[PDB]
Amino acid sequence: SYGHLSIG
Amino acid sequence: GKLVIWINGDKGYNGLAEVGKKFEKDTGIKVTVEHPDKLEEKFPQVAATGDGPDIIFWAHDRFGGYAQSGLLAEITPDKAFQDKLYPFTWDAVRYNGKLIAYPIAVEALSLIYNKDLLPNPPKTWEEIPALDKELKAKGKSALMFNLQEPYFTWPLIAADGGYAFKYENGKYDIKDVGVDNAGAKAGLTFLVDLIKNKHMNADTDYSIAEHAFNHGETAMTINGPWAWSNIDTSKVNYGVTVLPTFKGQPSKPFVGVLSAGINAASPNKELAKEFLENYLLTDEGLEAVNKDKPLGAVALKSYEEELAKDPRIAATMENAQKGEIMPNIPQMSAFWYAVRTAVINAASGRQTVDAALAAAQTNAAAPGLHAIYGECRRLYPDQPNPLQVTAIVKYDSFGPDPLDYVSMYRNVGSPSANIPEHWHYISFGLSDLYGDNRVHEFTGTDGPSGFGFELTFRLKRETGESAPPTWPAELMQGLARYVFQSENTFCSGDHVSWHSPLDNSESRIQHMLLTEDPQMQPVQTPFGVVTFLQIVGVCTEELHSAQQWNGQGILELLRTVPIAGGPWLITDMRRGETIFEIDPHLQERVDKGIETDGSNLSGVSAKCAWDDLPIRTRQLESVHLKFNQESGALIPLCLRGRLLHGRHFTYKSITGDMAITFVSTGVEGAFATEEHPYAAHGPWLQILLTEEFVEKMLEDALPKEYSWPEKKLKVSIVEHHHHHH
Ligand SMILES: OC[C@H]1O[C@H](O[C@H]2[C@H](O)[C@@H](O)[C@@H](O)O[C@@H]2CO)[C@H](O)[C@@H](O)[C@@H]1O
Ligand SMILES: [Zn+2]
Repeated sequence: SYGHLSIG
Repeated sequence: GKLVIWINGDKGYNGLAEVGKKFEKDTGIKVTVEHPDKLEEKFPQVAATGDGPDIIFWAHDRFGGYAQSGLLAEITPDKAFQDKLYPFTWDAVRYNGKLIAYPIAVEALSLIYNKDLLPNPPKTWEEIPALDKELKAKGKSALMFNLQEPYFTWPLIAADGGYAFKYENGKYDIKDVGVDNAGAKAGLTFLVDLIKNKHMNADTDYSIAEHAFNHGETAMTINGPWAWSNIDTSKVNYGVTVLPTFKGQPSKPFVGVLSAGINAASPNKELAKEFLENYLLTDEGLEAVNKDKPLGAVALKSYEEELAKDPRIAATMENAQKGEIMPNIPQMSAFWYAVRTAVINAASGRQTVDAALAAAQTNAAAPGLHAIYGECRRLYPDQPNPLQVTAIVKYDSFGPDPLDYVSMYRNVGSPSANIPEHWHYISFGLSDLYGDNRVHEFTGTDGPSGFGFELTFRLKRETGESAPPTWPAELMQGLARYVFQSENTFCSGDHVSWHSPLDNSESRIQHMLLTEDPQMQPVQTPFGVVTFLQIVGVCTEELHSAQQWNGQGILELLRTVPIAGGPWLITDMRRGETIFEIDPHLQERVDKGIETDGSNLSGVSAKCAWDDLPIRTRQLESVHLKFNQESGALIPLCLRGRLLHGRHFTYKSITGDMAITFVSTGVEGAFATEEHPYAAHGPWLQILLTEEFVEKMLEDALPKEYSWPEKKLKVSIVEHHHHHH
């Protein structure tokens, strides 16, 4: 239900 | 009803079985004596579910733990009964002013020596290397004893001033641990030195040492009373004597009190009380058990008087005298696991003495770590001391790596389930390991421990791979760095765009999804709950599919395809095709999902912002929103995918404290009215959009600029957060 983008 | 009793396998369980038979004769209630392996570990696991034994036998040091967990029924002996036993034995089984077990016997390690091979045993440890030379000349060795249990090496460690917990104010200080002081380092270094110079072997365990001694192959051993029975049988002319001194100081063995506890869940507490008080704890019963395997210096005075004459018991008590009684506090188990590993790694040379004892010192006072380790022990009983990636400088001192340890296990999988063999990575650090606010805010038993989860990863094993690769650890460190920087917790179903091959090879696996670990069960610690989120490598297309639709669906689709995961969702870095290229029809189902239910994505963390054309609550007539391309590509999803369904959508900036919640008409909790669409409580901004405005918006190369009479939107291409304070 949640997104995390380009964390690295 | 019934009586089930658990006692350790090196103890006199047959004599106890005889006592149980007498109880059956007289009372008619059957008594089953069992000696399962690692009973001290299993009991707290099973007792909570109510399938533990009626009685549990062990040294007192565990019982305070059990007692703290409400696993032990309070024992209620009258004064008359209490008079038969020594007060200090009762003291040993006393916890927070309550009696949690019946004391059976005093135990202490002694030096056992072969009189024929060695008529005059050494008074000092320093003598032994020289002695080993003499004995080796004639094909013998000086000393062999169990090196796999810290119980046996502790007397040497403790000799020059090592200690478990500092006894102060009538109480134990959980912050002051004495395993990495000079004396401990000295003792352990000496042990390791004995091993280095080939006077002992690092792998030596109980049965090996016992065999060696009983066959006259080694002149000395270190053991407790229970061992004598087998020696007696060996007809070796042996003596039991005081342990050797080290640096002019006596070996200080931890004195243990063999005790019997009653399961809190047992419906036969009365039967148990009857059996324990009126059958076991008598001269004849205790004599029977002692006949089988010597108990040592029993707690019962009447039998104590009879057995004290024995110089073996006298020696036991001399060593007992020179030692200290074990604490029974709940943390002891953490202490024992910590020291066990250090002794093993130090002896094997896997770690230096200093590194090992520093690690043990830190780890003993670390409940969350101990708790996670517990779950790991449950999952992998076969691998007590797994290879670990350890950060040289810990994050609390601002080492680069927020994960203190990463454990690597070999998981054999299941060939019947057609789940291949793989490496299982488990992280330590995202949760609260220590609870002293060195990294995390201490929140208590309720709520999440640290961020409330740890990362796991399952990597396809190559047949040529002898050991697990370490790069996934760095991958996890990267992930953790993000979590700490952004303050964003991970949940099952979330996705992670990496845009790089995870192993940095030519692999097409450039992205990650997160799901519940298929084996690791969540754990309760004094610092909160820890769940375990497994990482699943995916392709860009699959990520896009997860974004456009939902994580759970894509995950299941990935489960149905074995080479892409299977039931346990293992990651294969050499995988060359997406599931959509492998099974075209599947695509149809994503398209089946999006069309009927839409998107699952409540919100996303990305580069974004908003502004006027900081502090306070404000309503705004005009608004100016800013996105990156990546987050920008989700705007169509934000509108059609969720707003149309009376749902909200939230963009959060990782860089700032900025946030934007898109809202439709018909939502609840919203302060945004149709009359006053745009309002903010600070960096948090809510804008209410009408489906009308949604469709026109939907219908409508950077910077790419969108504009309206009430609002402007651009797409375009400073601050560091540390720890979880
Ligand atoms: O080695 C760790 C272990 O130490 C003690 O265990 C002793 C036990 O007390 C004796 O009865 C005998 O069985 O030797 C054991 C060592 O193998 C502690 O009692 C125990 O809590 C701890 O894990
Ligand atoms: Zn800090």
